[PDB]
Amino acid sequence: ALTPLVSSSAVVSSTIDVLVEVKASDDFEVAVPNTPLWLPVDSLTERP
Amino acid sequence: DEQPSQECIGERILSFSELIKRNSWRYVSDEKSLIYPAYAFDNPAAMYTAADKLPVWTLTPRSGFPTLLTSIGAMYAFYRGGIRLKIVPGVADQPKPLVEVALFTMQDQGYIIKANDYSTDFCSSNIYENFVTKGIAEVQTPYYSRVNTSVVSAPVLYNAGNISPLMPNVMYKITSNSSNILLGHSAADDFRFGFLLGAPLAISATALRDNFTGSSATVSLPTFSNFYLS
Amino acid sequence: DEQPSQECIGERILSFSELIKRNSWRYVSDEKSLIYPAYAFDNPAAMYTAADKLPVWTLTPRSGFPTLLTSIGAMYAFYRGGIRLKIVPGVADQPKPLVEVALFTMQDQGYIIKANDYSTDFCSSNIYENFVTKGIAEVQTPYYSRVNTSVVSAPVLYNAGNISPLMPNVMYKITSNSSNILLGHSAADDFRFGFLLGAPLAISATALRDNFTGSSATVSLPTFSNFYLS
Amino acid sequence: THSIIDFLERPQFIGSFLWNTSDIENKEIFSLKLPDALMSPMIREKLSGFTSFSASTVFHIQVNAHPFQCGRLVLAAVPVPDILPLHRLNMLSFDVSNVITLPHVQLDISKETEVLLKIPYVSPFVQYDLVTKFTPWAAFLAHVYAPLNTPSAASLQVNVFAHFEDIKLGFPTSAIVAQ
Amino acid sequence: THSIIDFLERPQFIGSFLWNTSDIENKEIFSLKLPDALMSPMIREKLSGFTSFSASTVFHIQVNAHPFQCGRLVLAAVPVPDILPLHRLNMLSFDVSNVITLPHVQLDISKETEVLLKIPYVSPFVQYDLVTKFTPWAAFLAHVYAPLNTPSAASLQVNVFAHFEDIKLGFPTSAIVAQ
Amino acid sequence: YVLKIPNYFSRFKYSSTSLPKQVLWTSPVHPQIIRNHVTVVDAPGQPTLLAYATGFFKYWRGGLVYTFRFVKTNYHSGRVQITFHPFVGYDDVMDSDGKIVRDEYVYRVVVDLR
Repeated sequence: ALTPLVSSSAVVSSTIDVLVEVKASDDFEVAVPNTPLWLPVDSLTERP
Repeated sequence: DEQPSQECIGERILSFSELIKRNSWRYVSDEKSLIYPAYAFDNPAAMYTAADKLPVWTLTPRSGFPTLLTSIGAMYAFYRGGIRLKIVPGVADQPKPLVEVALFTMQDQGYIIKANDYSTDFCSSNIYENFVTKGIAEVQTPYYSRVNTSVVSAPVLYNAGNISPLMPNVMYKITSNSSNILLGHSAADDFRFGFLLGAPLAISATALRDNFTGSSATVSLPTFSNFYLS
Repeated sequence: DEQPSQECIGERILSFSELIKRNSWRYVSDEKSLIYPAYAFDNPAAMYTAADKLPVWTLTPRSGFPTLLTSIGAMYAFYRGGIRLKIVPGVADQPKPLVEVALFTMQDQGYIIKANDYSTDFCSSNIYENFVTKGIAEVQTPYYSRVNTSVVSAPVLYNAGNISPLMPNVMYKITSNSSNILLGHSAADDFRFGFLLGAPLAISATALRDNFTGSSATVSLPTFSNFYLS
Repeated sequence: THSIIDFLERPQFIGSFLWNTSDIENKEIFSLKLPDALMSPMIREKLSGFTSFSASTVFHIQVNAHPFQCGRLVLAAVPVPDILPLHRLNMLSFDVSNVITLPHVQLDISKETEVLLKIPYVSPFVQYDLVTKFTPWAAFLAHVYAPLNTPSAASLQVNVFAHFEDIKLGFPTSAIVAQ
Repeated sequence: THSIIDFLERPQFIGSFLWNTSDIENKEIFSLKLPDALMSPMIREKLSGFTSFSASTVFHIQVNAHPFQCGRLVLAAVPVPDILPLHRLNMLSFDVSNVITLPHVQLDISKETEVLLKIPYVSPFVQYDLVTKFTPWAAFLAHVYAPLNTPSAASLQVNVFAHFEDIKLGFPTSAIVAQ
Repeated sequence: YVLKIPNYFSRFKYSSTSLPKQVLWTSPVHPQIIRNHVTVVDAPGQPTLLAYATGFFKYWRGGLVYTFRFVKTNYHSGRVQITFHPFVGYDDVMDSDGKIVRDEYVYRVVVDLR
């Protein structure tokens, strides 16, 4: 931050959410495919 | 710049289409004669726990374990095209070395794994491969679908039998003379996935060796090592 | 004048590049299922003595014995490119004649030999060869490196695991059904060594049969003869 | 006008080293690590704010012998010292011949007052990691080839000067120059 | 490629300064000396090895007021502060009008979120003496023109950013950057 | 196609509280971005799409497109600097007070919220 988020507490919340998304750039590359790090399932649950 | 990929890797990969032509293992059976549901793309149901003296993770496969194929497929809603099938033997039975894979289409039969009972399904597409001479059995499977667009892991139903439109209404009948057999599949040449959704429900794989509850890691996967040594 | 070479030898050799494509033997194992560190290029540590009733020389291999490959490599600092791998069996197991070599990449695993424990490393690059029908297993291995220039016999560290940049972060998982197995390697087509340093630390080979201390020559090498007859 | 490079191209006095009658064949006069040996405050200041860098490296060795003193040095280079298989590193301290095989240059004090050597950046890493400080990419070393041969015992100062060339800097950063 | 200048041209955060309702006409928010205020380690490092330097100087002032707050600042410049006849220096703290006469720019928070000012090097000396440190050649100052006018008392952060331009370096030296 | 699909992976808050140079948010720059399972609470967690995909390989390289959305009205006003610090971890970017360190030395991206 550089400045506090100065606002009129009189009519607006003095705190706000900031959302962050990511995607890959153009130059993005991967390689060496093998056993994956992740493994997919049809459901996940606690054991009895 | 495609320099790094040529200087270090020696290849460069651009679509999962490329990847899913690599054959990965799916499921194991003890049945000499088995009915397998080719276009089943489900994955196991998982169970986690923190409590002492309990195996941390546990996996209930409905139709098999995650292949590259299914692992990828999870991301998409639809599929079309055909698939390949690879088969490995516990036993190279010198005097009965043969394998039959046959096209199985019985209408009433249910679309999940089951041992062969039918003795009366004459005149079907039969491929034969010799376990002794050619170590592995290799097969290709037409999409043979009632529709142009099928669904990833379609919820099968009790008497969806083998005529659900949401898949190709076709299964494998595999009759070997190895007690134990190891199944794997990649996608065929013409195969394609459709309508990307997001990440699928998933958990670390490297994590499946967790045993911090003292109770040792039980859950194993169908790999060659695990199969061939029993 | 290239006359002599044509009149007597029948060939004429100009670079070690030529030589290191010849497959030489490296190491032996008793493990049906083994994890080998492909790009290990170390050689044994040696011990000499003059005292009576002691074997003169003795050799402690960390990752194997000198192949042409490593023997040469010792002269250079760096390497790049891929390698070949040849495998020989104690046992042509008729009913389980198969070999798996698979690409092994587990991040935490350590970059030195160890017997396979993991049962949960699904969907990896797997090659299969049939020991019965094709006597030997033959394989090629991509450089698959994180960098364009790797180091001859990089000092591995306790948890350098399998992600050290100074090598390709890749190993072999070899699952056979021969109790005993003999490993060998040559360099691949694209392989190259770099930055010549001088002679490496070395000792006469013919000398390894020394027994002047009375105590007979113990130290043997992985050759075919030595393997096949046990 | 002036620029960062100009500084790294500046030739620094690195050290004076003793070499005396008693020193014998393959006796090491010095063994200096790249880039460590050049990392003077001057350099560090200007390299500050950058993740890493690579360069070729120039080495002037200076030896002011007088007419009646004969002797002979090697100056050689060796890569990535930190991670070379020990047997190599040893072979060097063992036998001068395993230095003569290297990238080197000989110096004969009777003839020459000086000689140079240039060493390119060579490594798996594309630059010297200035934060991780991961492996100095080479090292110069001066073993005695033929020992200093005065009638009566005496000793001589081997000076070293050096700078970079063909310089390349990494992305800039709030990370700090490795101590 | 990179060069010393590039660093001095880099715009630094110089300070955040409080300005609140109570602050009154001609109340000084800050008074920053050139070059002192910009002499961060980063700069000092790169300026090391040089007798002196001169430059124009860019000043961004940042004030994130919200719609219902009105107020007004001056940002002005003044030369060679250290040696100006006192009465001048005083006249500035005395009366905002003697700042309005200066080289300055006004800022109205309701309209503008920011404003700049550039200041050339101006001095008897041709450069800032980096060893003698003899007279900072100017100083920026921000007096309040029209006080912050919220209904109920409140306060606001005045940020400052700045860098050099039109840079010129002196002969290089073993003398050290004045503390 | 796939890796360029946006993965929402994190949020935070900006407020009246927040102070000059106060770090508000950090992330290491890499593709293995993860979430928490809802059902249970394992350590590994639920991978983002990106992570899941990249997960099929060992090696990666390239740049990443990060996107910030400031859910606000016009009657908010403030500035924020986004900065990237290569070769340094998220503890080391802020001093003991949670104030940013040596911002001077990098790509800086000022954002006026007016």
